[PDB]
Amino acid sequence: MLEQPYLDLAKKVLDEGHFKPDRTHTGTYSIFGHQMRFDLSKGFPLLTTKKVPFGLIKSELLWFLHGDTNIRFLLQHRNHIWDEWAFEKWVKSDEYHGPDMTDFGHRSQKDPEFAAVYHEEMAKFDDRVLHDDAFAAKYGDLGLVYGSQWRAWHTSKGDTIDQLGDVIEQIKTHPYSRRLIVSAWNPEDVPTMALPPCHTLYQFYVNDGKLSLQLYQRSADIFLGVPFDIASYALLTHLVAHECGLEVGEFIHTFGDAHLYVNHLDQIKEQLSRTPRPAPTLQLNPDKHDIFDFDMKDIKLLNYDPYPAIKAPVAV
Amino acid sequence: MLEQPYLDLAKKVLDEGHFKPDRTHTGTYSIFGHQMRFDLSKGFPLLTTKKVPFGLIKSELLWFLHGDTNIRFLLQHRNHIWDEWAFEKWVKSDEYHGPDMTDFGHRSQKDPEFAAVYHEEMAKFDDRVLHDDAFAAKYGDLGLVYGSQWRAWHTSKGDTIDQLGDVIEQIKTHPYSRRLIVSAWNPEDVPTMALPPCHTLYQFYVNDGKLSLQLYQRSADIFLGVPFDIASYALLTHLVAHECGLEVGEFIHTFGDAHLYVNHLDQIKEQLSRTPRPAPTLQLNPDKHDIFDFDMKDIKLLNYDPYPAIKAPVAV
Ligand SMILES: O=c1ccn([C@H]2C[C@H](O)[C@@H](COP(=O)(O)O)O2)c(=O)[nH]1
Ligand SMILES: O=c1ccn([C@H]2C[C@H](O)[C@@H](COP(=O)(O)O)O2)c(=O)[nH]1
Repeated sequence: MLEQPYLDLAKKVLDEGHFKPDRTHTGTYSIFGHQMRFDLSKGFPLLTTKKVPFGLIKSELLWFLHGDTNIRFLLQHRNHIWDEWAFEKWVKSDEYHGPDMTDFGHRSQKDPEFAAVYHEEMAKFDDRVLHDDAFAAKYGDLGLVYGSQWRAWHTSKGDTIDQLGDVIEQIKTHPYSRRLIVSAWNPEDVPTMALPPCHTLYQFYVNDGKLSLQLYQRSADIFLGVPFDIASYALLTHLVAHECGLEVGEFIHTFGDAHLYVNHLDQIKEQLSRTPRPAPTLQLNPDKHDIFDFDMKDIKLLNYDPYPAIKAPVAV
Repeated sequence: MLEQPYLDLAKKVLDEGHFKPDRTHTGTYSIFGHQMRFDLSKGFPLLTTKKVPFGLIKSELLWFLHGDTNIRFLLQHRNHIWDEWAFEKWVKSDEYHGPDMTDFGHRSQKDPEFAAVYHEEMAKFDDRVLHDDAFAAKYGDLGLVYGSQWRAWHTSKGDTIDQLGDVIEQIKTHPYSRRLIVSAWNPEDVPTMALPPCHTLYQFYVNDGKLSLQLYQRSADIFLGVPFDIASYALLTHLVAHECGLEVGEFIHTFGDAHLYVNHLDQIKEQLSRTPRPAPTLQLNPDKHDIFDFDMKDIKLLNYDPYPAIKAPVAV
């Protein structure tokens, strides 16, 4: 089966994994150095062993492709993946006036009444970013995030570099280039950053008219993280191939610190008892070819018949 | 055996490898995405199936560790690995007055008389960089190279960042940091560069008091390149572990475009018929602990009993 590598990864972590502590107060079972690949011509690696919201994936990837760093776009598609980070900026602001939302997330798990308070404060925030253009510009903009790293890498002289843009051009004019890399990691920012890029770097490769892509991920959450991560990138491989008029090859996922939080042991175990099902299929608008102008209506996922979803507490 | 992974890599390329063209006018047999690891507590992965000059490795690594970008240091240790690049700058200069050294290297293979001329011009260059301080400062300095990337990453405001320096500090104060990355890849330079870093990025990891390191290499020459590359990094893992007072773990080598030039087929084949021998051992000066101040006399390689060397034409 196509998703077998993921399940393989999960079991391995359950065996060779060593308990290692981390910043998120929850014990983890980690592994350093792991590589798995997916032949994209066999199917789209969206997990069938647990329902994975392709919608959130599609819209978040498009957010990146546009070079957008503002949460507003995400919110208008019912994608709250990036809310937490923008909300922090808001609550730590002097312009903020409301209940002490300190250590929230951690504080939510341990305080049901506070949680409803917190969730209400958030509801306000999302609303204002969606309506108050100044507020959005002032608190909805993440600034340093994948879109600005991928497409607006600030040069040491005011300029901005569109990494992805040039790479895609290099792929057309020089398919056999061993230098087709896009990096999300910038040393100057890394220390002054809330969350340095989990998706550190990726490389495209062309051979026999098929386009492959490899991703180096310094840190990964086996349960909650990896399923979305495999999706975002197997899709990006398709997207770039679609533009460049190339066939799709393999998606190679290389890990640094692959880890399973101890509070997801039962869940990952249950998912493991499930038998995968045939992989879904991707369908990209044949007319439209410039991926930067794509929209939700352009990417179709046929035949995705997943198993039921699995609820697991996020670690924080 | 410890070097088995290398030989495994070689065979695989000879089988699953697909002919792919490249910039260096010689056909190659490539593979995209490959990972191999070496348990350093079993031995130092210096190839025993062919004599590999550990001297060149040791001195080049120290060059990096010092944050030195000038060829002069290398030349005073009989290390000419980096001559070619500095020589180019010289011959393309207006201050240069001598025979047209265009397309040399390629031109050398095809022109014996010219080769002796070229080799003589070089002899002059090396001599002057070693003696003429102004000339060294003007033509011996590579500028953008591993030492300046590792330790003098220029910030977008005049400053300079000592990546390695901080990481090593982070390893001591936060061993379990999943963010222990040093990147050699800078988007602003990459287009304006003679040779964008082959050794793109690396990550340290700490668990059970053992220090492991993973390297992402976008491009690799299986025959001539990989043996030195495994050495430089397995050593660096030792060096950083020595400083941080940690045990040594594994060295994980992840490849992007692993390739074997078609003119090394016979040689790699011959090397393959050889049986590996017990791995050598590293010995680092127990007193001296700050690796940045290390010198040749500090790193000892015990019991290295290699097979004879293998001559193979460099591809260019
Ligand atoms: O899609 C994603 C986003 C984040 N992470 C994870 C990795 C870690 O679980 C946590 C980051 O920890 P640090 O390495 O930055 O400390 O977020 C993923 O695996 N997948
Ligand atoms: O120690 C080294 C130095 C360089 N390279 C190689 C990789 C390619 O053979 C060539 C660079 O080709 P490009 O990818 O930059 O085009 O140099 C190595 O493998 N090992």
